[PDB]
Amino acid sequence: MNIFEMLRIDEGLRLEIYKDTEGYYTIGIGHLLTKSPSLNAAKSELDKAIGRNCNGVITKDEAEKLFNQDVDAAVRGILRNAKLKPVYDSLDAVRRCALINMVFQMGETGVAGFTNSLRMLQQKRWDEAAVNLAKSRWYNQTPNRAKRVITTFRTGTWDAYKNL
Repeated sequence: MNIFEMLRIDEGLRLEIYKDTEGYYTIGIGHLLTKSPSLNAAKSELDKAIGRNCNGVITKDEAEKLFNQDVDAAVRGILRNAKLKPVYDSLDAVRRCALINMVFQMGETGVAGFTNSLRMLQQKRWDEAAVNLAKSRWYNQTPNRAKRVITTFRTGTWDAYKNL
C-alpha cells in the first residue's frame, strides 16, 4: 500500500464534475475545482486545469495527472510549512502517509490548526493523539474516512485499508 492507493480508496474516481461531501464541485480523485456555487465557474476552472474544453468530463489519464499534481503539491506543502515539517520529519513512513492524507483533504492551513494533535504525534503519544484527532468537525463530518486515518496514526500499519 502506498499514498496513491490510500487516497484512491478514500476519494474515489469520478470522470464527471460532482459535488463532494461539502457540496463543492470536484472532479477525478478528490480534485477540488471551486467552492463557488456556479457549475459554470466549475467548468471554467476545469478547462483551465486541463488545458482543454472539457465540458465537465475528463479521461482517466487526465484524472491521474491531476492526482499526481495534487499529491506532489501536498508533500511540498508540508515540507515548506513551519508547523507541519517538523511533524513530518519525526514520523515513520506509514504515519507520514496519514499526514499527507489529511493535508490533501483539508489543506495545509486546516491541518496546521490541529495544534494539540500535532504536538502529540510529535511526541509519539499514539493513543492520546487518536482521541484528540476525533474531537473535530472533520471526524464528525466524514467519520469512516477520519477513522481510517486515525487508525493509521494509532497503529503505524495499513490495517484500516487492508480491508478495502
